[PDB]
Amino acid sequence: MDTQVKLAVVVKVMGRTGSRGQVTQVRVKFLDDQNRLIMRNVKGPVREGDILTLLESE
Amino acid sequence: MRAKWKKKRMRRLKRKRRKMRQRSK
Amino acid sequence: TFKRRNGGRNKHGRGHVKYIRCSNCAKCCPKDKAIKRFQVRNIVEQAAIRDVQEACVHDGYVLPKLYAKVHHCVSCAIHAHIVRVRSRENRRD
Amino acid sequence: RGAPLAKVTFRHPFRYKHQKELFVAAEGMYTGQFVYCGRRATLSIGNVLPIRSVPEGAVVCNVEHHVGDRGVFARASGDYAIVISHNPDNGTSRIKLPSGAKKIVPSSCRAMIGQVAGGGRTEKPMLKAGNAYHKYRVKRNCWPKVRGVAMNPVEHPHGGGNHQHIGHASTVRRDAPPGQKVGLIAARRTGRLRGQAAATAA
Amino acid sequence: IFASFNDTFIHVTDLSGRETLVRITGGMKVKADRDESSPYAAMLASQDVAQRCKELGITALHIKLRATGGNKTKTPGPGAQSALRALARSGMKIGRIEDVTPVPTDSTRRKGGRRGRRL
Amino acid sequence: PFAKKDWYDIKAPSVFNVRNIGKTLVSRTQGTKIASEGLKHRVFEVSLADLQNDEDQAYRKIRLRAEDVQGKNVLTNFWGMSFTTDKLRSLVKKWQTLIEAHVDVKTTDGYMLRLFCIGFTKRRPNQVKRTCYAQASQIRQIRRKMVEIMANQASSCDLKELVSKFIPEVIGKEIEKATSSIFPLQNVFVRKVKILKAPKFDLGKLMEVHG
Amino acid sequence: MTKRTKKAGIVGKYGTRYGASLRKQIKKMEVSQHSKYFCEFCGKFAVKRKAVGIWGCKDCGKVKAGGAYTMNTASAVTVRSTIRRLREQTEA
RNA sequence: GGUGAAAUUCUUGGAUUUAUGAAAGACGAACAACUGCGAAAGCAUUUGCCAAGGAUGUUUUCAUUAAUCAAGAACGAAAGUUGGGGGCUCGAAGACGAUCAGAUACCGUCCUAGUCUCAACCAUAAACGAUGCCGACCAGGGAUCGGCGGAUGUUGCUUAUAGGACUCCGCCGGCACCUUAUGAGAAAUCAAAGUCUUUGGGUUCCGGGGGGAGUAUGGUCGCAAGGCUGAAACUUAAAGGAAUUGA
Repeated sequence: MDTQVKLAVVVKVMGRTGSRGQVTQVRVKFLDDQNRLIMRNVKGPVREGDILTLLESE
Repeated sequence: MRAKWKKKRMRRLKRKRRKMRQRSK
Repeated sequence: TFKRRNGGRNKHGRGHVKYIRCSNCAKCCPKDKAIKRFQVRNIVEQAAIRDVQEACVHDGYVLPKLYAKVHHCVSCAIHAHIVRVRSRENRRD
Repeated sequence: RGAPLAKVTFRHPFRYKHQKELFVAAEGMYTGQFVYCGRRATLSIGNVLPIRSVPEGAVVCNVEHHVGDRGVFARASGDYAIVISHNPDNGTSRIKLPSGAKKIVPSSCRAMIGQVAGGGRTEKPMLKAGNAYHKYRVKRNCWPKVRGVAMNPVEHPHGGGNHQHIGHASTVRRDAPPGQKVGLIAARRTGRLRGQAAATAA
Repeated sequence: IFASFNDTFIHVTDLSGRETLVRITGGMKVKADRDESSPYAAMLASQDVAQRCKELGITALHIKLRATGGNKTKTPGPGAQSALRALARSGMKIGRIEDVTPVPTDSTRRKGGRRGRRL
Repeated sequence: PFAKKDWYDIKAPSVFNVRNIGKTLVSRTQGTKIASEGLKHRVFEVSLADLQNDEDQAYRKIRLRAEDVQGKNVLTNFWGMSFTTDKLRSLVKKWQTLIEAHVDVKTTDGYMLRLFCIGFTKRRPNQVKRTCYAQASQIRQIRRKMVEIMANQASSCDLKELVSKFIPEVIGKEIEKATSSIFPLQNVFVRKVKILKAPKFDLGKLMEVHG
Repeated sequence: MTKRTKKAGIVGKYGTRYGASLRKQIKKMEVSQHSKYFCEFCGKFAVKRKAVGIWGCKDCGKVKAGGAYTMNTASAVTVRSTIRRLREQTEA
């Protein structure tokens, strides 16, 4: 499953190892057409309000 | 009172080494 | 050794309480030396809250939280939870 | 059986009155105490009455394996059955036996309140061969046990051999015919560990 | 009218999870789980894998058979819990009420982690 | 199996809320081990939240067992009152007393019930203490009273009357008022109830509680 | 006392024979055979072992059922108590 | 099942799971606390009975009965055990899987004795407050446990009240904390480890370098395990403590 909407805002890092700088996935919601919860992958820390393109997303 | 593992080891060996002369081997 | 007014550790006219076993390892611990921590926490999440209530009957419900005291063997608490070490004065807290 | 039966004397006349003789002894019974035998009898030790009127969880001695056979379950000393279940069940009273088996038996069947007397009899040791002899003499048993190894090969399958030994496997089949069927007959296991009482489930 | 009550049960250990599509009496209509696919072990317990399991359940219950109201009930806590619960919305499943009732600790206190489980 | 399974819509009795309970599928009513006659006495739990509408009973599930079926519409009478775990887990917070009690009672015809009752000391104006404890033998005096009071209010005309008190939990609250003169009591609920020593079905009588 | 350390009964009977474990059980149950017991009926410390499982009080003449070696038994106490409790609650 | 990762092991002999009864045996979560009681070991469901013990109160009574102890006596966790009940759970040894050159273990899985109870043994624990018992004194403060006293306080509503829970202040006796410590101490710390160099309050026990050795030997005891009592040859200059500074 998963649609494909423009952008995506990270709701909050669901955990991982971490401490400072967060290598592993994060749970994201689509910025527009909200309330679709999936796990998309990032390297590095990330904040809510951040804008990143999730082009094909899935 | 009772001390430490020195007495623990030697307790086991106390009657064993008396009986290891009847046995020998 | 003795740096403590607390004697050995939580022993005040008792010596031995009545044992709980750790959630983590199941080692016996008397209750006052156990380490209990309130984990009153939602089932959902932050994000999850929204989704459930949209697709559910009744306005929000209440959401029926999970309540658990978590029992540690001392060692277990050090690795993640609340021990961490301290500075000398604040240890009397 | 080397254990007592209380002599209870019923004496009342008529002519066809039938009376007299030995009901099985229970603990705590005394001479000159009255014994009541029947349906609506009071609940006191030594009285015999149908099992239905006895409440659940109640220790009894003697039960009937169909009415009028007089005493079948628990009769050997210091043993007793405990009536495990009833409910309002017309058909069935369930009794946990001293074997540990849970038995369906009619609710009409009589049982006597209490445990049977003379308990502890077998527990403490004889400490003579001669004490053993006297008990077995009075009952139907021939006293000394000669081992199968000690017997000749003609007399016994385990006999014979230069040295002392049982020649073959002791365990023989249950289906095996008379003469063949020797040793530990149809043993579920052997060698010394971790069994239990008869354990039915319901 | 839609009387609409039908429980789904998720049987969880920390190590792995499986979903059993039960009902109000509790007899199962169907069950399914991952491990026919590639990830095995604590990668089932994993939240990404948990979503895959959840949807497989739901799809039978609604559209095909056609019960609509449903309780989610779970047994003790995994990492998977948030993912399963969130995805019930995207299953197009309507929660009649949600109650989790994993089984409480009551002093089933024995060394082999008999107590160690529970909640 | 799915293209053979029945549908039972399960009906509550009369004295109760909303008559609808749920939807099941079983497996076709095939001769010898029919799906109807077979089961029944399984358990149906629906929260009082989904029956009274309100969330002032957001917990409290009720165990109903089926005794009779009339053509794929399965009747039920009270065979218990249950509780969530989450309700006991909330309520029971640290630093305060428990007051515990158990009851066994039968009703007119001998349907067996087990009533419970738990209670905390209630906070008083001007408290400094983070604790506020009663004094144990004092607690015990309360406990003895609870059993008597519940029994007197109860054992009247079967399930029927008592059940309709249980749902808005009237019985519990009446206790608190009288008792408070000597010692508080907080909450006080029926909590759980199982039948485990039923009389007889008495199928005639059951249909009075059905319509 | 005389040439007696502990006591015997049956230790003296044996000679060298039988053994230390074996005498423990039987010493306890043979002292019980000898043992005077108080009657429920008269209250005197009369009662003596008539036979196996049979006890008789000499003075009042009352004959009583009991254990083989001993007047009563631990098992006997348990059995009577449960029966009396069940009788008491049901009769109510 | 299981875990970090796997496997032994269990799976149409449709497990796992699910519900309902019943049986069996165990245990009293959360509540349950720098809080209680009991000589101590130790002791948490309800209720009844039975005797018991401390604290407190007392213009009741006796009038020095007291204090503390070799000997001697009672009780004394666990394990092991003697015999029954009893064996649910778990679980030395063993037997299995990984890990491991070895792994006999941690870890996983099977599981016997045993765990439980009862009558018996036993006599030991970091059986600890590592701190003898008893008495008087030297220093401020707030909690909480128990009882008592004083309030035309609160709640209670008990007919009204008294009580009781709450708030209080005073107070006997507590478990202890807190902060300073006059003072002790080697320091860490400590209202006792103070009141021993200001050297001697009463009583008792023990140590008197480290190892050997808590063994050897003898006596004593124990059912057994083994305990209790307890050396010396010979070795050797430090063993040990607390704090401090490095790594």
